[PDB]
Amino acid sequence: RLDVFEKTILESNDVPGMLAYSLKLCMSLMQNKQFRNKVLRVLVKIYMNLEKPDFINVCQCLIFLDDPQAVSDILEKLVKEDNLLMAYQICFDLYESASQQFLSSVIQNLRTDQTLKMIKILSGEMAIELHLQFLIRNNNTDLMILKNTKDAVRNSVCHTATVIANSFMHCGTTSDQFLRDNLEWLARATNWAKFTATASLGVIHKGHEKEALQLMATYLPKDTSPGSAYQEGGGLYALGLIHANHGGDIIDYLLNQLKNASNDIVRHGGSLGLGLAAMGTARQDVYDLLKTNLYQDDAVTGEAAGLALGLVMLGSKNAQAIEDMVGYAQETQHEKILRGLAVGIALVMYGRMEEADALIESLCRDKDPILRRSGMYTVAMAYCGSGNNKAIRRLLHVAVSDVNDDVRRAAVESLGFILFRTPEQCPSVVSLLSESYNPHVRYGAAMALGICCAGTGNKEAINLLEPMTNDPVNYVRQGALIASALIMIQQTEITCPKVNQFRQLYSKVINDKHDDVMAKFGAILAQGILDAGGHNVTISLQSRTGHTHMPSVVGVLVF
Amino acid sequence: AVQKVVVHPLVLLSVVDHFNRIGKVGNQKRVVGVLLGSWQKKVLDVSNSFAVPFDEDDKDDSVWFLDHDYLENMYGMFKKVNARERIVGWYHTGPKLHKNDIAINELMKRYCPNSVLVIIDVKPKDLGLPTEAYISVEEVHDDGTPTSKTFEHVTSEIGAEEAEEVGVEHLLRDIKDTTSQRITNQVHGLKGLNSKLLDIRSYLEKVATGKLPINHQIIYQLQDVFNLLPLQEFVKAFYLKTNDQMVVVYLASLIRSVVALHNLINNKIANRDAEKKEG
Amino acid sequence: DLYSRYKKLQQELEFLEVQEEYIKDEQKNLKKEFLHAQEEVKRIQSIPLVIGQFLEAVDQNTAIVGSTTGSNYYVRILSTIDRELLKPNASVALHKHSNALVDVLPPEA
Amino acid sequence: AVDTAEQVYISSLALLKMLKHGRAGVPMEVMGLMLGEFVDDYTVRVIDVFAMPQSGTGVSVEAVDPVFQAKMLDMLKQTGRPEMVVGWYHSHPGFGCWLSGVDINTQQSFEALSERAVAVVVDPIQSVKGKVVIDAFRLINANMMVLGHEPRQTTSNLGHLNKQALIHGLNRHYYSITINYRKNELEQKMLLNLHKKSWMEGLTLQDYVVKEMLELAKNYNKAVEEEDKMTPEQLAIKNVGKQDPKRHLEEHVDVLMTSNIVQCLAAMLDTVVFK
Amino acid sequence: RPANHRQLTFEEIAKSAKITVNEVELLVMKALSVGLVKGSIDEVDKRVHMTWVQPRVLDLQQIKGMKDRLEFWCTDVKSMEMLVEHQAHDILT
Amino acid sequence: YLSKIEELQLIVNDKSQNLRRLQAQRNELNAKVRLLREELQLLQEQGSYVGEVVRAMDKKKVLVKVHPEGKFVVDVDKNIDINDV
Ligand SMILES: [Zn+2]
Repeated sequence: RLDVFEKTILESNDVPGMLAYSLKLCMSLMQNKQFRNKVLRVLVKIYMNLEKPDFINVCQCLIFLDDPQAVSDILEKLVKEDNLLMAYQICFDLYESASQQFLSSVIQNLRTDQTLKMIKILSGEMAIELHLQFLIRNNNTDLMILKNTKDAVRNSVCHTATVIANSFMHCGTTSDQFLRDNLEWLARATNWAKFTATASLGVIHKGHEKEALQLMATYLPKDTSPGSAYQEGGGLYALGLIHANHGGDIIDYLLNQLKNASNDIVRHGGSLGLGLAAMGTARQDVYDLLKTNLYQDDAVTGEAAGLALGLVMLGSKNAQAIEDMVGYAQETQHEKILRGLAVGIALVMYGRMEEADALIESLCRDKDPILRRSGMYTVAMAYCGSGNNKAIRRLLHVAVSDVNDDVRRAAVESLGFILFRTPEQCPSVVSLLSESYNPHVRYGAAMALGICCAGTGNKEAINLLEPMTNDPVNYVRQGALIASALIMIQQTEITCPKVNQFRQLYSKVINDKHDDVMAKFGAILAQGILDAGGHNVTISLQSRTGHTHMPSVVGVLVF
Repeated sequence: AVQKVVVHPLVLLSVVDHFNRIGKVGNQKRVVGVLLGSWQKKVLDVSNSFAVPFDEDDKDDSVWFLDHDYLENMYGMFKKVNARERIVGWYHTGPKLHKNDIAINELMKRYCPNSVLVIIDVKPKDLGLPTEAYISVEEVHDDGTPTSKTFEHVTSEIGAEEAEEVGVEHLLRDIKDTTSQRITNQVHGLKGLNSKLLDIRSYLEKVATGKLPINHQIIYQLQDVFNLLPLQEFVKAFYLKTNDQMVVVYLASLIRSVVALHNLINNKIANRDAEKKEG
Repeated sequence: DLYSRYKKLQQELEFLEVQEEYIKDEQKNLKKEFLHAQEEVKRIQSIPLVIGQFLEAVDQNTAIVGSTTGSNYYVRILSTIDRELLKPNASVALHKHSNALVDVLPPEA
Repeated sequence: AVDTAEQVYISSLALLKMLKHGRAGVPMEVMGLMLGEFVDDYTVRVIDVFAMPQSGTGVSVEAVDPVFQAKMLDMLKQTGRPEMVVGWYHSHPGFGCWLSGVDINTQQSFEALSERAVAVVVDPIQSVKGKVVIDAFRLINANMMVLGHEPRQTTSNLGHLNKQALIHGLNRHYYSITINYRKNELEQKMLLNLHKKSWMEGLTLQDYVVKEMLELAKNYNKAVEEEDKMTPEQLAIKNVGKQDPKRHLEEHVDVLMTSNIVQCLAAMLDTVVFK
Repeated sequence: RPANHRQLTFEEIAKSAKITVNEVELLVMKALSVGLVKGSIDEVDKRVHMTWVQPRVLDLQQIKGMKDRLEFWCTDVKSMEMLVEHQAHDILT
Repeated sequence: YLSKIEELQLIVNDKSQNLRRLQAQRNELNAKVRLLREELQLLQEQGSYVGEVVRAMDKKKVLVKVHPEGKFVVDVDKNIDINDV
């Protein structure tokens, strides 16, 4: 109750920064949305009541209290008070940690020298291109591993995780090296190595926004000249890769490429690309043409429809996206189309934290482990952090008591999303989860170690994974591979002494030729994630600003 | 006269898929087809049968279509496959009946000397057992009018002639060998109770609007088997049960004290071992 | 901090108690599975028990055993058999194709 | 380029037909023609299977009977489903049930006649509950040797598929396809409803056997517990003498539980039902 | 009389059945030959015991007012089923 | 003191969490014994018999007295060395 609260924020002299760390500590013991926004909007106003104004308060209340008009008021204070140099917190946290839907609404509310730097902070391209400058200048390769993993290329991960490796190293190097060094290794292309051999250009060209079209001058949609549409569809997917979250007209131009009277041969990659491009912007036209993509009755573009429509309707609470995508779910005659629609209707409701309970109960009501798996993805996205036991009791019930291991796998992927905040207790619960009896859930426990403890300095997770790669199931050995790559991001040998052990050990187990290539399937990918950036970059599932970074969450859960 | 036949769920699945057929081809509602069987004895097997393309006109249920090329002709091709499961009867969906069932079964009576019609269930919602069989009967009355042939409840049960659950079991993915008693108890109770409710409502109808079958032929002897125990003063049975529960509690006491001692000794042994010999 | 540290003591005990709960229902589930296993232990078997004879054991519940068909074999045995009972060339009994020893019988012939 | 991670949408009823005919056919193998649909590429669907004439045949291709198929198809068109045959069915109830010679003849003699006509083999004798012994394969021919063969257009289907003496000695020409059962709830409902209702005392108002059973039960209980009771005499392993404790003290208690449990149950049901 | 005292004395028999004490035995042994009632008749107290009988033809007023036995049975065995299950309620398990 | 005693004692009640650690040990034992029971699918195919071997030789080969048959040089495994035979 705000009576003693108001007398003890209008109280007498201590450090006022008591209240500043008390913002995060009230947020640490917060249970509801009911006095969270109350305390959140009255501490910023008691900083407006104290004579010294504050900026960490608006840096936090823009991303927890979502007021696009109070930032317009103190941005008129940024134009009037004129100090851009104190303005950095609100300006580039508004660029950094803001929801893209809130970004569009806040550039709507804001525009009513900083006269144009008020638009230049919101576009915020300066950090993008000097980040790109870092991604071209810094490098540390290991090409001998690239050859001794290139020995086992197929229609497989090697053809994709070589470019994933030196493209997570280099998100936009704008330079060819795997195109340059060979063509016959590039000539193992069949529909997904074809899709990848034309999508990998935009894989290795993340960012670098203007030269997208004129760098894929070769990859306009009549300039491939191939006896197959995937070698021209993954290119427009690669345009969608480049045009992530900052389009302009090229969002509408991939939209028009889909609407240049072309059915399911351009859409092959271009629909994935378009949904990736207009992600969270809540458009109308992409929903209008993805309704006939939804009713294609062909899941090779229909899963692209479901996925891309969930992408363009991120956390929507639409009265027609939710209902008109759950409607097509039941009467379809496949269920990989239901994987597509599954992750789509998961992404359509993100972080609502009490709203989606009707949908979760309605979908876990049903009997389908794929549709209940959809419900577990959707409760991973509606709930992340809010362990109110509403999203734990029945979640854990269906997580570990159920009969089919795929919905159990999605539930142990949900655990890593609801347990980001305090990864201290997460070894004590996922080492318990380790004890599972079944292949998918052994692997899913490994994935819970991975996506839960991404940025941690845990050694017990490595201690878990070492018998998990001492396991006759080959892909739980790759679970150990990829999850340990996710424990060996961001950290060096001085952090834990198993880093270089596993670095040389993964090449050591790829020396064994008689292992499954499913056992070393993501071994090239474990090397690539093992140098994601080259330890230059890291995951952002919960940013240091205080607020979660939702397209990274999208990336990992669809990943 | 048949007390039971092998109700093999394979013919059940045939019935179900052809009910899906009659539902998806249009609006032909009452699933009706020919039941095939091999008369071993009063006992019989129903594992093979089929639906016949037939239609029933809305009025005059005595409307039917039994192609000889889809039955007699097929029978010869099926005769080279397996002569055992001979033409034995037929079936109909729809809960109570229609008017043609008797005429249909008597038409096919030439094929099987004891031909059967079966009220088949298209929606398993029953308290108990699905579709049952009704053979030709001559049961007119004490009046003894021209012999009615409304085929009486010729009891049977779900015969699983062979296991063949190599796949069937492989379909359940739900149950165990329930070492369940409570399930049986609630089912039995509520089923007796709803049955009795159907009874009392039927008899209130009998008093109110029920026909001459109000106490037709056995409803009074129905009440007589009720009159098996017509407080029933089971005092003989009371001290009988007193000694019975002497036995019951002797069992309980002795056996469960044995159980007590049993877990006690070795569970405590392992307990204390891992407890103090660990430190 | 009495209005922070002390309060923070519940920030994790809730999930603690939830998992302490779930260990019970999973005890239940694993018990179900173990009963399933014990069921599948001996339901196909012991009906067409072919007879050979033990000859020599190599490792745990695995032995080279003289046949009565024409080919001695080195097969595994049901481990629950008392390890001090596979010493004689007594009337062992196995499956036809699997030739998996189920138990040994003392008498014969 | 059908190189994929493929699928077959079986119909459990056809599985029932196969078990029905091979379970008690001649000791030899049986073979027939499918009735389904080449619905797609990366999967396929099956619905119907007819029984086959008894002509002396095998896995031979030339076992065709014209009038049989003609009348069968004409009746099916007169029946509900006039859908097209797309393959063939067969079994190997006799031997170790793998893709024998005439299979590696008929599968190509018909996969050109058909498009895929994936293998269908099953030996009912090899399992009743334990295994689901059945075989199914898409034949490969010597023409597809163009490129290194790893279809795997999706993974963990051919990945989970990674989990036969002469047929794994014949992986060439024999690559297996991921199979599955249909969404059978349409019947699975009536495949458990009628089952559970009957397999469990039907009416269930029957044993509600209760004395003669527990007489023998307790009668043998006094005779059974007195040997496991000799194990503590064998648990006389005082100083250092105990290997495995002969952990067989159980396997009687639970039975005793059930026994007196049911005793109390029936004691209840007496006063409950009787009035 | 639905009620008990099914070890009836011979008195109503010898009064309203126009029979004597020496002939109640023939009255029920001829009924043993008939076969609709087979009493275990007392002969130390001379009581004519009632066992199972062949009841009636029609009691339409009791076909309507058998509710005091039928609905009695229905709701009371139902209620005591609910009571047994309600005392063993949370071992639903 | 005033409102700072009870949750410390609640963390003390994580001896019940230690009880969960005990039941965790339990379900470990049970799950892995059941894994042992799962292993038994290996027991359905081949109790491979003892083939005699006159002697070893190179080319990864031996002279196996196939006991109810003749001698037929056949394949080996990749575990033991040639001299081991
Ligand atoms: Zn065959």
